[PDB]
Amino acid sequence: EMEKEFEQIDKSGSWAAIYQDIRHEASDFPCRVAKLPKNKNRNRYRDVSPFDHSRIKLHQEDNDYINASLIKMEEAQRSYILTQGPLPNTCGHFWEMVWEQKSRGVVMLNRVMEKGSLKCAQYWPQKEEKEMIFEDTNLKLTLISEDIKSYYTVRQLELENLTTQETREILHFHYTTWPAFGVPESPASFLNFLFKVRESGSLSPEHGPVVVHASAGIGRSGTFCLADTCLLLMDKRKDPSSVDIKKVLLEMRKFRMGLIATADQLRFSYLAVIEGAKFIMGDSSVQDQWKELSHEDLEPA
Amino acid sequence: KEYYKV
Ligand SMILES: [Cl-]
Ligand SMILES: [Cl-]
Ligand SMILES: [Cl-]
Ligand code: NA
Ligand code: NA
Repeated sequence: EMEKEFEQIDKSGSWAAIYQDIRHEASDFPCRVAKLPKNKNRNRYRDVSPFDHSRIKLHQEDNDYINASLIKMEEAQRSYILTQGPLPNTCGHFWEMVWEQKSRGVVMLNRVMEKGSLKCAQYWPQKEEKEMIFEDTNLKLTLISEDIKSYYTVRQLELENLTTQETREILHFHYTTWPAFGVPESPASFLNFLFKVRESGSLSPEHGPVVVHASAGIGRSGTFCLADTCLLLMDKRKDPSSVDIKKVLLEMRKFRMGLIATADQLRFSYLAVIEGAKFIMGDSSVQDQWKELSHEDLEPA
Repeated sequence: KEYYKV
């Protein structure tokens, strides 16, 4: 049934039209805090701001602003924090938020450098023996181990609140081949990654919301969260034909502007959910099929 | 240059 709508949209060639429909219908809420002059150097992009009503507040008295938004999906029963790629001066804020919000996973969908341009600060440590200290926020971050696959890397990090000496294990899911304003290689590559995030428990209600970012935190991350929410909805109602993807995206856009940055990203989200539905509808084998088609394993020596 | 969508 959702397939019918997709095929119909494909055959008619109106993805750009449906996408501009969404853009016109999208919530427009104020972003006053984000626009204050004292926050200018806390925003990566002038055209990407969190709404005042859903922004994450840092628990600090000096300045509580971080370019991050809480996407709370009541019906799906999941929350996500969508944020920009941290700036050199906001890496401390970023890990502060992770701590305060009790997040267990960070999903990164960009590379620090793309097309010879810096898109995100190196906010995590690359070598076990070179930990990072964020003094402004009294936090220490250490690389424990990493698992490098062909198009993504999972990293196990330890976050330490120096004040209380309490420590937490953060999982870092880094999608390394997803270009800005582009789409993943295949549905299998995207879904294999998504279900790796799910299998880690990072999305369990027993934790804070997962943090999802890219460079701006709306395009690739919007694609990621949209697909995950629709698949949750499909599992709860059990009826795939009930889930209206466009309605879900508009809901999400009440909490952060610009989610899904291209019509092709919108088209891909449909593809991903339709394919992912195979798992919802009870095909145990399909998860191994995604792993093969993703070619995640690297070549030995 | 300081805009996400150009
Ligand atoms: Cl100000
Ligand atoms: Cl590049
Ligand atoms: Cl938009
Ligand atoms: Na530590
Ligand atoms: Na503590």
